[PDB]
Amino acid sequence: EALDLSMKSVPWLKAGALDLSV
Amino acid sequence: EALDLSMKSVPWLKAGALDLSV
Amino acid sequence: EALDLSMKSVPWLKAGALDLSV
Amino acid sequence: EALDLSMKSVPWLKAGALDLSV
Amino acid sequence: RPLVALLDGRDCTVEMPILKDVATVAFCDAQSTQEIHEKVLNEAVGALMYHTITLTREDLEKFKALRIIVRIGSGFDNIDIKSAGDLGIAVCNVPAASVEETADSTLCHILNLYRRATWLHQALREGTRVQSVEQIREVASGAARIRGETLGIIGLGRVGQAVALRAKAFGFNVLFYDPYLSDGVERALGLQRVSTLQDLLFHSDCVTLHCGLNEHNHHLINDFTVKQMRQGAFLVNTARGGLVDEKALAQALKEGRIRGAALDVHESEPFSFSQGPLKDAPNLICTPHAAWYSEQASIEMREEAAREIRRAITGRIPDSLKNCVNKDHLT
Amino acid sequence: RPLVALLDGRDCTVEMPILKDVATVAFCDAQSTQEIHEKVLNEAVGALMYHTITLTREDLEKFKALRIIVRIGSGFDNIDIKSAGDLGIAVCNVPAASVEETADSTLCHILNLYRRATWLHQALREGTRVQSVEQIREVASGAARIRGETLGIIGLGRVGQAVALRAKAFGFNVLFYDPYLSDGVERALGLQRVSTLQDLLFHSDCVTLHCGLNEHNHHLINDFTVKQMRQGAFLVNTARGGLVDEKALAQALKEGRIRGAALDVHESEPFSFSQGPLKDAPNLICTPHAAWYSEQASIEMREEAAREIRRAITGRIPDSLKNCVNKDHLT
Amino acid sequence: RPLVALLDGRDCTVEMPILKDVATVAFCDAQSTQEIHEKVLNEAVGALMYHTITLTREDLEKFKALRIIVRIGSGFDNIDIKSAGDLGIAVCNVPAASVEETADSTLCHILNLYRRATWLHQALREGTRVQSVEQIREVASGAARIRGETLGIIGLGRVGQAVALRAKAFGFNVLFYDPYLSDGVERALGLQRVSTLQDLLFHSDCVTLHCGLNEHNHHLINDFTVKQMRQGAFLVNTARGGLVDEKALAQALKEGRIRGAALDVHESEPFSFSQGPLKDAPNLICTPHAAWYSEQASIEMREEAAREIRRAITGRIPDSLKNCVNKDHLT
Amino acid sequence: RPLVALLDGRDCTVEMPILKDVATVAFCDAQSTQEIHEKVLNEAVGALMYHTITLTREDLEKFKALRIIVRIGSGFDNIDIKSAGDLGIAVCNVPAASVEETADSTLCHILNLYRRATWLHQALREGTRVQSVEQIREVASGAARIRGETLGIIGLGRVGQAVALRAKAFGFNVLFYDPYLSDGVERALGLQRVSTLQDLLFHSDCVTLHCGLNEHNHHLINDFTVKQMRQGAFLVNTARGGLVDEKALAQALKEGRIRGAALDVHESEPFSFSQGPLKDAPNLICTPHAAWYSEQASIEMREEAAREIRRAITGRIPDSLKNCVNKDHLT
Amino acid sequence: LNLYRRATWLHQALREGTRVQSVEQIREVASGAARIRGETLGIIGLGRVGQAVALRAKAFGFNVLFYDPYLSDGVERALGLQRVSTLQDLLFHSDCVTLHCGLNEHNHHLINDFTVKQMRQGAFLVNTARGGLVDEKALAQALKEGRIRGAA
Ligand SMILES: NC(=O)c1ccc[n+]([C@@H]2O[C@H](COP(=O)([O-])OP(=O)(O)OC[C@H]3O[C@@H](n4cnc5c(N)ncnc54)[C@H](O)[C@@H]3O)[C@@H](O)[C@H]2O)c1
Ligand SMILES: NC(=O)c1ccc[n+]([C@@H]2O[C@H](COP(=O)([O-])OP(=O)(O)OC[C@H]3O[C@@H](n4cnc5c(N)ncnc54)[C@H](O)[C@@H]3O)[C@@H](O)[C@H]2O)c1
Ligand SMILES: NC(=O)c1ccc[n+]([C@@H]2O[C@H](COP(=O)([O-])OP(=O)(O)OC[C@H]3O[C@@H](n4cnc5c(N)ncnc54)[C@H](O)[C@@H]3O)[C@@H](O)[C@H]2O)c1
Ligand SMILES: NC(=O)c1ccc[n+]([C@@H]2O[C@H](COP(=O)([O-])OP(=O)(O)OC[C@H]3O[C@@H](n4cnc5c(N)ncnc54)[C@H](O)[C@@H]3O)[C@@H](O)[C@H]2O)c1
Ligand SMILES: NC(=O)c1ccc[n+]([C@@H]2O[C@H](COP(=O)([O-])OP(=O)(O)OC[C@H]3O[C@@H](n4cnc5c(N)ncnc54)[C@H](O)[C@@H]3O)[C@@H](O)[C@H]2O)c1
Repeated sequence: EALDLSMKSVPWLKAGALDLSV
Repeated sequence: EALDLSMKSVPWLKAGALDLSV
Repeated sequence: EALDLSMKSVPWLKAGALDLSV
Repeated sequence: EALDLSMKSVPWLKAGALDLSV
Repeated sequence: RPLVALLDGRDCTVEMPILKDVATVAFCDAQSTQEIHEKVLNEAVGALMYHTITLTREDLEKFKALRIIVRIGSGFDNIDIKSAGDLGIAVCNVPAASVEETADSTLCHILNLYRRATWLHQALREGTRVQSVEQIREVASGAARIRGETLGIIGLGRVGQAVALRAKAFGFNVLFYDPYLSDGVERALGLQRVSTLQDLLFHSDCVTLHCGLNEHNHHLINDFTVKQMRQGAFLVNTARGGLVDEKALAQALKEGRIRGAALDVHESEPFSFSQGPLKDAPNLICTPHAAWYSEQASIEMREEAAREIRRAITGRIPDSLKNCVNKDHLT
Repeated sequence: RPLVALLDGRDCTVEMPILKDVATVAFCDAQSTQEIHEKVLNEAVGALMYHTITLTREDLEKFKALRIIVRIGSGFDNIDIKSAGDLGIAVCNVPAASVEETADSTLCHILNLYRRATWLHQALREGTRVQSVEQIREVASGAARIRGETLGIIGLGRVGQAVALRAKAFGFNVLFYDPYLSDGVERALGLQRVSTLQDLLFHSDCVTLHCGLNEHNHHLINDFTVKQMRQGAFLVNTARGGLVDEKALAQALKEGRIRGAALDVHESEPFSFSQGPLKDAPNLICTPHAAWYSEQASIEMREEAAREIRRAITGRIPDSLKNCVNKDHLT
Repeated sequence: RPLVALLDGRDCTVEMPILKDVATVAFCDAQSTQEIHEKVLNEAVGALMYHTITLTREDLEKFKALRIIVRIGSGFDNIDIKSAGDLGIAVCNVPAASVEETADSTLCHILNLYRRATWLHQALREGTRVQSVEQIREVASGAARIRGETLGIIGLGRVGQAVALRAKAFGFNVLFYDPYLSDGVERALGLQRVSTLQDLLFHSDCVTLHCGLNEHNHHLINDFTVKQMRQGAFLVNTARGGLVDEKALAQALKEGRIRGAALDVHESEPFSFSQGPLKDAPNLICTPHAAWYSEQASIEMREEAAREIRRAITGRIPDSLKNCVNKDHLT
Repeated sequence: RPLVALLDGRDCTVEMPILKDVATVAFCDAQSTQEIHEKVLNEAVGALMYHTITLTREDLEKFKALRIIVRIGSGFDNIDIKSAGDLGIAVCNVPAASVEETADSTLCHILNLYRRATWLHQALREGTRVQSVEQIREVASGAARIRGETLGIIGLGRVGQAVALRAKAFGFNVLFYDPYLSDGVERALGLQRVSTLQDLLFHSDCVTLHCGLNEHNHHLINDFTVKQMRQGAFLVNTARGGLVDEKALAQALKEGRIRGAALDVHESEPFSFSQGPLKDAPNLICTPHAAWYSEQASIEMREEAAREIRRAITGRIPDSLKNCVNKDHLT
Repeated sequence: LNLYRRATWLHQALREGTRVQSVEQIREVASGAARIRGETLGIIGLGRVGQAVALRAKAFGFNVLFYDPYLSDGVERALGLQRVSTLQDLLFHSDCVTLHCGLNEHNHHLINDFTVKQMRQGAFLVNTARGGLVDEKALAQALKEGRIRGAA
């Protein structure tokens, strides 16, 4: 439930499972 | 907690302990 | 284990299973 | 109940309580 | 490397370190069979699923490479076991990881009904004030003495046996009904056994359900059977939601034939007090289907399920599997 | 026909049929020593009182014909025992009528702290909705496994022994501390005994109070002792309100040194969530001092107290009394 | 009417009133397969037998009209189950009629080894006189304290579960070994489980046998395994005589590696102290295979066996049978 | 350096290392008060004694410097407590060192009477041979089923409470009689209490004695009371020999009103089967007063007694004593 | 019947001038009445009168026990009653005790001070045989303390 204040939503971290959500 | 709707609050029934409450 | 003092061992009483012991 | 075969019953060992048995 | 998908979930911090050098892990976070990605339906070897999603025969036929399904838990009534066997799919589960957690939660609900504690705490938060002794006897009216009462159990399994042992320390008298057990099981535990469901309901003051949801016991507590219980009995349900007809239960609570009821599983989930047949029913206690959770139990069941997948990939089916439930139907 | 008065009460439906041909029954419904009628202070032979009124030496000297006081219950810390003996007044009580009721209520509070059930039920009524498994793990975060834990008991009396037997069925490890008992009591019950209070707090994960409120243990759980407990322990109190310093307890809950606390008795009564040092403290469960009530227990204790009065009137004091607590001080 | 024969027995006072209007009852009182009358071998439909006679495949082929065999008891290792199925003969037994009698007898033997009582009583009859305290410590040398010891059980069946519950009240620590059980059985009863036989013997102070005599466990306690036990352990056997090699046991008792042994069943019966490998072995207790007898148990098992025969005659095989053990092999 | 004497004993290997730098240790190995050395009667400060010697008021007056007597055990009925107080002598004992050893021995005797095991073992050594089932039913005739029976206990002390807990695991129904206890003790343990001795004997199938030998209960089981027991009851005695009249017990066994009896203590000791009123009485089990011995228990009680002497010498009487039994009578 | 269904006491109260109008007053003046069915009746001495009482008491639902040491075996089988062997056992399990024995020299003051404490809490007592079988001094104390609800 941690608030996602990730303003600069970049993708320099591929750290885990592959997200295949639709 | 029974509501006391004893409108005609008469005293024709002396049925129990003596009430000595102040 | 009752002792069998049946002196006059007669057969006037057929009272139970058939005895087929060898 | 150990058998006391202490033939040479000498007293070169004073090792314990004082025996005051009558 | 093959692909393994988590059908309903987002967190994979425990399974990832195990299945990292033998397969590829992915998640879908789906809520229905129509929300599964097309890649999963074509290139999936194994799958992991909780109790929040149901699979039918039509859903199973859409998979083209599935070989094994592992259920994280003890219940598998949401998967068509017989149909999966014909298609050549093996089904596994974790039999016993939360036996003691569920048994403790059942005892907690029983004590709340006799020694009213949740209702008394709720009253104080609403602003009720009690000062005299007469007020105390009124707010807590209905409490009873446990010793001398009779407890009825339906289904003597792993959880059922655990509850019976703990209930004897409080002075209960225990009966049980189970038609699939052998002879002399009650002799070992020193219990009493009946032969019919009707006989159990006639001589019980509190009824608890611990059976499984097969196709011969849907709506076991129906309208006809609920009238065979005693006047002013309790009811505890922590096994499955399909065993109780909620429409008939609501009428019994209002008329007063049932003093109270504690429920942990419901027919429709998630549960809300403002919706459903139980919208306005007195003497009701409900929990959000959390009679299994524990810090140690959660980690144990997730690690065991992950290792079951690894054995199947690097072994043979179903020789290498430990807990297989459709071995007879498998071809 | 002597006069017998009920100091704090209004209902006398049980005592009246017993004390009708030997005395005259009356009630005062008083809340303080200043609300007692003048006739009672001059023409009273015996009295009956609950725990809601306190009598001191000055109050006792105002009576001119009192001879016996009977306390309906097991605690008599609200009556000056030594002072009443000098004046020539006998004090009686009902020793054991709710031993099992209080023991069952103690176990109910313990299970609520481990298997969170009151808090989960409260959340649903507030409108919280939980659907996914991740949401379930968050709302019910904090539940633990009972087996392997250590339970500490302070005071092994009638209630203390009953709790110990029931706690062993769940897998607890039981310790106790009691400095007024003889040697070998723990051998019979198969328990473990410590010699100091500090040693008990060091090795306990849950502490329950079952001692009496004498003059040597006021504020037993004070500020200094509350810092000797483990990190993240529980606390249950159902004996008396004067054994715990509520000001120090509130600070411990906020900082997180104590995971939770269940209370049935408080320093100031009646209790309200909007007043007192515990106005805003997380993880708190409270009940309105009703750990003794039962349908059978209430009738049993009222009849026994009435028959104690009748023996004193038609007998001799204190030869005819069965439960006298100030016999040594009586002159 | 058909003929029913009791192979090894003379008393038929209980079975006669049941099977009098449906069949003809007879007895043979045979001690071997060569003492069966010729009429029985040609005109017998059912048979009843105890544990004193053994039937092989050659013996079964001599019967020309046998259809059902009922064993009065719980063990059926003296009948070739697989061979009887091919010939078209059904085998039945009484599963649980003396579960509690056998469990009580097992506990009696355990207590005699720790608190020496049979040996002390035997010494007095021989004329031994003890007056001083020093003499008391010598005649009763070897007694130990039960609390803190470890108890090992081989086979957790009906009898095995009953023994485990009673052993916990004395302070024992219980382990068990069973390779044919499912997962989580120990969770319900709160026991501890091992995976290998060698591990059980390493950490046990007293070993009890409660398994069955199949073809994979003949001479389970052989010469090699008896050297893996602890120094100065006990041994109790009440299941079957073929599980223990008596030749190796005798040497262990003499050298002192085993402190004592209590036996109820032996390889060769009847047992005599003057014959066999155990002719001169210290610290031995023996009983004449009577760990099942009781006044109520004897009547219950004889009536149940008689009613099983009547259902087979007036019904269909094996649909009407309740306890059939060769249903899979039956053709 | 003062002198400490062991009145009846020869071995002092445990007490010597403790009392070597504060006193002088000696032993007498006496069997009567007339075998005490003259030096002891004049220069003894403390003494240690077992149960084999009795001291009266005349014997106590012969000592000129005795100040303390320590009894190694729990019983002190062989010392005149009141007389020693007047002379200024303190008496101590070891309250609880063999509570569990005695409780286990009591259960062993109970099981031997129901499940006949000592008698069956004795028969085999005499040369009895049993082969057929009919022979088994005859040699072991009399065994009964434990579950459903009623157990009566006289005196609920340390040992009495231990026996009650273990007896409930076998299915017994427990009653007790104790006139010196408070109210509600049975509520904690969940037992049933009677008010008269006659009522206990009417509804009991097995009677066990666990009380003390004061001056108001000599020959408690006399001729008149033995006729109030049920037809075919048992009797177990392990407390003291003076509580049972052996002359009346022998007649009951012969006529058959009592099925059996197990005795550990007798009026006259040492016991011999060829002498006394019980010379020829069927169904009798006897042990040589060794229901307390254990390897751990023997060492524990001897060390505690030695340290009690040291505190008295290097302290003050009776402030430094922990277990004093004549404090009220001491002047 | 007068002890269970209070009738003499209610009639006596009316003559003294007591007035009862409301239902609450009725429950107070007649407080103490009980239900006959399910109770136990104890009889001491099964003679001519004792047998007659036992037959009539079964029609009301009583459970009947008796104690008589001078009778033969099987007398209770014919009448379908229950028999005890000691006087103490009869007093422990009885809610109403009636005396129908004779006054010989071995039963003077049968209901003495010691035996009156062995009865149940709140029992009745009826005596119509002889006056020497009951110690009136001990009976008076029991009535005042409340151990005996009533006596005729
Ligand atoms: N958090 C939760 O709510 C939770 C957690 C775990 C398990 N459960 C549920 O608990 C139930 C029992 O689990 P378990 O481990 O004891 O199961 P189990 O398979 O070990 O035992 C189930 C028992 O039910 C008996 N049974 C089956 N049909 C029956 C019928 N019609 N009438 C009576 N008895 C019948 C079976 O013979 C067996 O004895 C399952 O439904 C399971 O899904 C719920
Ligand atoms: N509804 C309720 O809240 C309720 C109901 C009943 C009793 N109680 C309270 O429960 C408490 C215990 O009742 P009980 O019947 O078990 O009492 P009890 O008198 O039978 O036993 C009390 C025990 O406390 C021990 N003790 C005294 N001071 C001690 C101290 N400083 N430290 C440790 N132990 C100490 C005593 O030695 C004794 O063993 C009483 O305070 C009683 O008033 C509360
Ligand atoms: N009077 C007597 O001596 C007497 C009386 C009754 C029964 N018995 C004997 O008691 C034994 C047990 O009876 P029960 O009713 O408990 O049997 P059961 O069939 O109910 O249970 C037997 C158990 O043994 C286990 N087992 C089988 N082979 C094993 C092996 N190699 N290692 C470990 N465990 C193994 C099984 O899996 C099962 O759990 C039987 O041999 C029976 O004949 C003796
Ligand atoms: N090896 C042995 O034979 C052995 C060993 C230890 C103790 N004992 C004997 O065991 C007995 C009990 O020991 P304990 O430690 O339990 O004692 P304890 O003093 O702790 O308890 C004795 C109990 O007996 C009760 N009692 C006293 N007089 C009674 C009477 N007339 N009727 C009923 N109850 C009565 C007391 O009130 C108390 O409850 C003692 O006589 C002791 O000497 C024998
Ligand atoms: N108006 C009256 O008050 C009145 C009228 C008639 C008779 N009675 C009295 O009624 C009594 C009974 O008369 P009945 O005709 O039935 O007498 P009965 O002689 O026919 O029978 C008397 C019975 O008392 C039994 N009995 C004797 N001693 C006993 C004892 N110690 N304990 C128990 N039972 C004992 C006898 O064995 C016998 O069964 C007599 O005392 C008689 O005088 C009173």
